[PDB]
Amino acid sequence: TDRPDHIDSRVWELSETQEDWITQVHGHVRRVVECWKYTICCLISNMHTHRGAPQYDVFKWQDRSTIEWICSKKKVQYPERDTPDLYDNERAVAYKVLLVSDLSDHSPTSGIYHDLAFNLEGEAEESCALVLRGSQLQDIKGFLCRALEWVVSNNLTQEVVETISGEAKLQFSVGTTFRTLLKRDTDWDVIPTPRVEPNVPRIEGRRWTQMKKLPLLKEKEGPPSPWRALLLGADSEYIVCPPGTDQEAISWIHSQSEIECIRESKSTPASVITCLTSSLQSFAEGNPVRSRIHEDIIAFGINKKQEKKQSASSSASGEWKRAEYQVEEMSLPPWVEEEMVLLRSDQEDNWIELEKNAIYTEVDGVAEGLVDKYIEIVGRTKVASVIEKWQIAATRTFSQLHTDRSRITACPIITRDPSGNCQFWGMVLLGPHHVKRDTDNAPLLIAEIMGEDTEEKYPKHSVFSLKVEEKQFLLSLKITSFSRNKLYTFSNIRRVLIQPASIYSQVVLSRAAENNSLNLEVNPEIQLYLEGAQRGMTLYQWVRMILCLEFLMAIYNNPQMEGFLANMRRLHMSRHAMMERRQVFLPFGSRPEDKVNECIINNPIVAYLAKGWNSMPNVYY
Amino acid sequence: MNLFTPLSEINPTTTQELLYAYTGPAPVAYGTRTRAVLENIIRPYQYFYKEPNVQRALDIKTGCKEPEDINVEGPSSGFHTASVLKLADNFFRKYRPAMEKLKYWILVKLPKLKYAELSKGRQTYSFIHKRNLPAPIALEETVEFLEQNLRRKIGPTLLSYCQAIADVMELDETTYEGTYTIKFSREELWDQMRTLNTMWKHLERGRLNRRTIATPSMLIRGFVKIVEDAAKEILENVPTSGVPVGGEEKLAKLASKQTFHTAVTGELSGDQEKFNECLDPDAMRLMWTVFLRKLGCPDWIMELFNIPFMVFKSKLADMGEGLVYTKGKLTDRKPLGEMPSEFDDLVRNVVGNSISCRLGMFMGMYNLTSTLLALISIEREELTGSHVESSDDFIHFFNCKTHEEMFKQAETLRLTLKLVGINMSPSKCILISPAGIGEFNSKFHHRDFVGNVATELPALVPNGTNPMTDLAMGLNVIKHSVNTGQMNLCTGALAMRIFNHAYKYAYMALGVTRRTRFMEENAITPLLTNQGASPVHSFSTMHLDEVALRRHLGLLDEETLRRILNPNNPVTQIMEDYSVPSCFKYTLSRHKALLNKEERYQRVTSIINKLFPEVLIQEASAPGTVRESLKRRLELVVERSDLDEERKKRILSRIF
Amino acid sequence: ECTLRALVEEYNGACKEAPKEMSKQFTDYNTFKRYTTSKHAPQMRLVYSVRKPWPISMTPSKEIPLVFNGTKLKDTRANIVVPDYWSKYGSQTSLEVVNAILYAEDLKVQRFFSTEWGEIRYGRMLPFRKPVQACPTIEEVNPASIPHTLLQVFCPQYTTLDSKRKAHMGAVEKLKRVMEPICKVQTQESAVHIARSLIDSNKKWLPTVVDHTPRTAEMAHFLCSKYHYVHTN
RNA sequence: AGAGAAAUCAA
RNA sequence: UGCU
Repeated sequence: TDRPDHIDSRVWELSETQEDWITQVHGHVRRVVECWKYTICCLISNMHTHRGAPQYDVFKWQDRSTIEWICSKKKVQYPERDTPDLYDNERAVAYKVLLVSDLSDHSPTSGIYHDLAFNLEGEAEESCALVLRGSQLQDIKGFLCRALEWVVSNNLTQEVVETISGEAKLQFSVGTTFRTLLKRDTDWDVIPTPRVEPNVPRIEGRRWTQMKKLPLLKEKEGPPSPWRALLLGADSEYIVCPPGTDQEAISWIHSQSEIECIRESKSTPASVITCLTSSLQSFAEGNPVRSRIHEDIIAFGINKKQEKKQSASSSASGEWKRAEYQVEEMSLPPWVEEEMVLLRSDQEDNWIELEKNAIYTEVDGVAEGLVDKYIEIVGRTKVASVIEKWQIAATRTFSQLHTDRSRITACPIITRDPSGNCQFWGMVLLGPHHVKRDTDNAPLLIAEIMGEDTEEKYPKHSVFSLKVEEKQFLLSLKITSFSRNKLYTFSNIRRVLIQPASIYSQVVLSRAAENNSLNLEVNPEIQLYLEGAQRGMTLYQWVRMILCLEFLMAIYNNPQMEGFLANMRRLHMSRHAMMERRQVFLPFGSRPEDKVNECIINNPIVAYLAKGWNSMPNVYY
Repeated sequence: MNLFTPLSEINPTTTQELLYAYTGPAPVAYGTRTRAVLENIIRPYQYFYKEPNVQRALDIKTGCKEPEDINVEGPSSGFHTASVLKLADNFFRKYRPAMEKLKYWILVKLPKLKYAELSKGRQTYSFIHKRNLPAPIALEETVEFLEQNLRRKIGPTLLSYCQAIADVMELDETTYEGTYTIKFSREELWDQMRTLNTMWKHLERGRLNRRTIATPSMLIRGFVKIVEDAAKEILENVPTSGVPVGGEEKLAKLASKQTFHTAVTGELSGDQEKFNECLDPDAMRLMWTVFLRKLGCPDWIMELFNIPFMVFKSKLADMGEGLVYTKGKLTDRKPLGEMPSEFDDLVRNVVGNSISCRLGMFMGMYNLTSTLLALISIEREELTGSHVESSDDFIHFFNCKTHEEMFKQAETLRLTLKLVGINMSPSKCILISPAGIGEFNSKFHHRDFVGNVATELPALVPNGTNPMTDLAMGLNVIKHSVNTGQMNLCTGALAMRIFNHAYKYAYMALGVTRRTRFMEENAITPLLTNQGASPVHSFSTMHLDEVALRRHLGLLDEETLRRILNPNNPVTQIMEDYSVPSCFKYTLSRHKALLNKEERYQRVTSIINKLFPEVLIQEASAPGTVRESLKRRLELVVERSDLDEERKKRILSRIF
Repeated sequence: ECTLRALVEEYNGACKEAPKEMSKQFTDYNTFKRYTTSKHAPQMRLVYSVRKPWPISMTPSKEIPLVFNGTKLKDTRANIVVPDYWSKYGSQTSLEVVNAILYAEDLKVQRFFSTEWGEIRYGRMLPFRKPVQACPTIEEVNPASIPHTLLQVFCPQYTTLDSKRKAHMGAVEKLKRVMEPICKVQTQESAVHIARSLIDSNKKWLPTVVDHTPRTAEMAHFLCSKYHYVHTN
């Protein structure tokens, strides 16, 4: 590692990077040999001038672009590896310093450049001696003999000789101290060489059992699941408002409205209606963001962490034990089928207004026609209106959840029909949100219009009576803290249309493939297991229910739903296999339903899917 | 669920994509990972023996076990040594061309690997600041640490980096002086090298329970990179590997091969239960050693390939913030050992906040090497079928003559994977005897058709930055989705329309907005999609830039064309952008001891970017430091200028 | 030229301000080219960033601050409507500038509107994906020789004899003729990106029912599918 | 309160 | 403060 005393520090520093010495056989020796060659080049090219220019310029151990520049001016070019060490301007010839232990082997290396062979002990080859001046020979001899006692002082002889003999070889070295560290947690050496004789033992295994009947998913028991989604969904309604901006509609509603509670829940106190009215007034006077009132503490849970922690500390009793978290088991609520029916109800408006893309090829026309017909199928539906409401609400909630405001913000859920009339779906109420992480929950006070009131379906929503020009509507009011990522992903709820579109598109294109002409009007008969028996139904209705069920699976998405679907994909595949009159075999300890039954706890749509699966034939024979 | 099972005109497998949750929040993991990581660590000790004997099982250094110790009923952790030797020999004997490519990689491509590619990695725990950092920052920290401790300059090659890591370990004391100096011992540096930083795996789908992911340290990432490049080189040439290159043609071809009618077919689609926590690093050591020995590779190659797994056997997995303990309503965060729990067996392995774990592995590491361990097992004379392996998911094809012999082959497949520590899930593996219905990775196979089904829906939203680049990004993502078979005519066009609507809204151009109301009040007619005009793209036009289309169809005319593409515009003055520089190609407006270092590195990058025009086309390969290289290039570029020599020396006089 | 003194002064400033930084190895550039403490994605914040009162950061130039009550300059940051102001009542450039500022885009567009399409006919075809060249190139250039071709095109002086040898001749001269106007109008990074995109032969997995030429392989998301196939010229 | 699901948010 |  230390620099030899006979080599200048500049040459050593230049050598430090010129080649990778540490990963080569016999390191710290090839570097010294190359330093010797560079020193020879420097001594030959030392303060010698010809035609007003230096006689020798060294093409070695310097930036390559300089070599190409100098060679370009000299009408010569050299590739990378046979690069001459130095070039003589007086004679217009190039040389490479090439040390050899033996001098008898003249061995002209190449015709591109001549060689300057100087042995280790000092004597030069006859050609290189007769082509160079006396002083160069003498001082190269001095440098080489000095290197000679440097070698013999630390007996570098044989490895220097083999360095001269041939090209470098790459090696990797593991030390003795690292080797002991490496073997602390293993029974073998660095290179494992077990003494066992290679063989494959014949282990006795079990048998493969056929799935003669499809598994039956376990329907759970307990209180019916409430409606835990962010918004009402199928039970949502809108209030028609005169055309104008959002502030105009809010002003109209606030001016013509009377509020009276009809059902007050313990989860959402009826006293938080003051916050909603104050925010309506604020957003009607042109200030979306308003100050904090006393009821906001209860409405948004201000300082609820500290007081609950204090209560827990005061009520502390017993001994520390490992945390046991319990997820309450719930059964299938009866309102899932009601939501399925209501979400399929036909609306007057299209509720899906997406700008048509351009058309240039005949292929583009087919795709646009299919998309337009799909929009016609699932557009004039309640589920489309709920999707639009969710899109608007999530976007308006997310756009105001970017700073760290400590004051209440108003995000009305207002949509506009093609005529221009505003539609009051509801309202979202941001609380003080000092959010720092995308996972953190932001307090909200969701106020929105019901269509029907059911205490069992909405145990936490407070119901109020609203009078708007001789028309009465219900008004939801629920306290909910909802995260940033969920609001972001619900701001793109329109992506749910892809899967029903995929199914409809594949059906239409299968018809197009079976015949030799696209139709775009085909509405075939889809056979399904409806109410246990097998009754067919039309494609337009089937796609319409698929959209509603996918929307419910999207707004109700959690570890339970994703685990249920992931572990039910293989059972769906097995059912298809048995439909094709095929045999399904399983290994010894195989209980596929156990992977699914663990995901059925309290999710309403997981329970609904499980009931739908159970209402299907178990054996196909 | 009966709605997702059509009985006519369309297959239940064709409606398989309805069983997904594209739209909807992906679950996020909350709180400590300590319980999850301790559960992951305890599994290899639980299933090492037929009966749970964790306390005695916490004495095994090499996971070698006798054949009668293998659990044929439940999961089995560990491997049979002679089985590994024979299976590796069989995997070498067949697929010999695949191993020939490995020889060329070792002899030619391996020495040319640079450690700069280590900066293109995940977040890496830094032993200097004891905190997660981006990969380039940790890489330069470690390189500087080695330079200060080894009194030498680290070579650009990856082999040089690994050699530096090897030699730094024999030093009794190591320092990182430089205002900020911290000491290390050989044991402390060894522990830091062994330490595996673990964190929750976020935004993961298809699971009820959250898993954790462990990442290596920069002291071992070079060795891991070498081994994984070798594993990828092998796997890219074997027919049985379902890695990103194999998943395209292998499954589709296996779904299209004809079979003799008298023969008996069969597909086994399944998942490997407890894949990460059952394999032992010594099995990979032994397989790699057999591979290198049968290639005639030198001993230093063997040592280089063996160091990563040997360090893995000494891993100190980071538990995390501790276990959760309750005293009624309040909760506390407590480490393992302070109070009794269900992981009291592993208390003796607690080293500081980390825990020792010899048996078993962790996810996020040695993904490709684990695939190799699952393919040497298939190399048996009884197993005459076709196998495709991709990490913990696999599909197998049986071509037999009798059902009994098919079941014998299936059981042989189940047990041969157990000889190396790979237990397929009993409740997740399904065998279809008559013909082809199966699933692999994300694809779903039915008869001659294989249909790729996406796990995550493409983000049909602008990716930020500017309208011109993210419009192209969205169109390219939709095109990629269509090309993979996930989408088609109508689905692709609908995704295009949804993305276009979100694009027009995301730049405040839909409805009555301030920008919009500005356009019709200044008589600024809209010409571009981001301006709210009609869309110029179509399904057949996802690969074309907007402005060229609008010029060709005569939308941007000519006068507006000159003005928007003027290079001297006030507003203005990277992998597949393919967008023109225009006025709409703008940008938006957005431990502390590192910021100045970032700015210094950025300025040195800027000076290199201009003086060296060749540093963008290829990688910087030139001996010397930045100072001398830049100075010599400045001198060279000045001396080649058209200026006379007196101006040349005038310019050179001010260089210092 | 003033560029030489600009480089000299920037070099002196870098040496003065960053002593230790300049002492790093030149080959470390591939490591510290990406040194940044910045990491999901701006896609989750773009909707609010655009609606920020002063979203666009604009360099000082000649822009009117108030037009029809515009308040579009605060003296820096700009307004979201100044790109649209730069589309009418602004400054124009030469026709050659706009013709050369985009060349590969024009080539891709013209190839689209130059091929007649037959009658699309549907069937039960099963498409299998082969790796085919992504887009047509001006000349057939091997993937290994693309960096050397770019080196010859952009910086011939900073090359080496064997770099010239393993560089595909012929394509270099055409790349020069087509990139001479583009280089002077756009940045060097943009120029090299466009040039490589012109010469890159990247094999990408694409649906395939019949053998695809690069011209056909460029446009494949709509020519063939599992239910339809239209035959080109 | 609440969101939520094996443990966090309610700075 | 205006995405069907």
